[PDB]
Amino acid sequence: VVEEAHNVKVIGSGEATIVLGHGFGTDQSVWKHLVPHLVDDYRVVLYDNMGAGTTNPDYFDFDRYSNLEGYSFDLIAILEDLKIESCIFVGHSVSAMIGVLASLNRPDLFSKIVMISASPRYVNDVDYQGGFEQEDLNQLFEAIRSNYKAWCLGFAPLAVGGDMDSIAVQEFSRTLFNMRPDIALSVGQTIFQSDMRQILPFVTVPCHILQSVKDLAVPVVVSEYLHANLGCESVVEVIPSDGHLPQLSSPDSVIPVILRHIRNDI
Repeated sequence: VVEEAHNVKVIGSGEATIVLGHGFGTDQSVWKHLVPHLVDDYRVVLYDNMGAGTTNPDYFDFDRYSNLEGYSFDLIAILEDLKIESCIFVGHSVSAMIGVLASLNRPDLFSKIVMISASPRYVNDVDYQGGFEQEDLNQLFEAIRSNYKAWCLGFAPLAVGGDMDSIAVQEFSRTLFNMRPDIALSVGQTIFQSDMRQILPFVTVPCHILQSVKDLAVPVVVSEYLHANLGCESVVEVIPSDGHLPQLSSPDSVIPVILRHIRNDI
């Protein structure tokens, strides 16, 4: 039931397990360039977030997913269903915070978290640069509500970065448009208005903080904030790449960095 609902894939065998969680607007396909490099050394677990366009909209519980905790409960549920005692969790964008939240409730289930395009807060305040002013998010939400198709086409090149006519830009606008308009809007508001800064000192699981040097949703200062405030042992690596989904758009420069962080401990 959980396997089906979240399009769970298990590739490989053995104790050494790796779980990949995707960000907003995409699905497990964001991991296509990474997965080939993991299958020989790990049992690889892929799953889709409830609300992804690949999931049944009838299962999207608005109250359950009003806080990022709903997604954390789902992750723990997938780990328990698969009888996973321990894993390396790689979290892209929102999944990095979902992984961190899951590690608070279940530190036993994670030996390390590798974050990609992570942020605990997108909204700026006079002493915190998250990358977005509330007035701009208000305009972003109204554009999602006004015409979802036109928003997807406009937003995908900006979020992916690089050339506007690339395969990755085309892939992302398709996965964004796969979302049901009302779920996409509700999830967008939930993530963009989230605040995970207060939970950072309480993390015990080692964190590897990776991001593109140019990321529409993640200023470089966010990786330093996470590194300074996470209570766990952490390491930062700012990649010379452009884009929020760099594992998909710039694999040649991003995949080697991710592998180093998965393969080597702090």
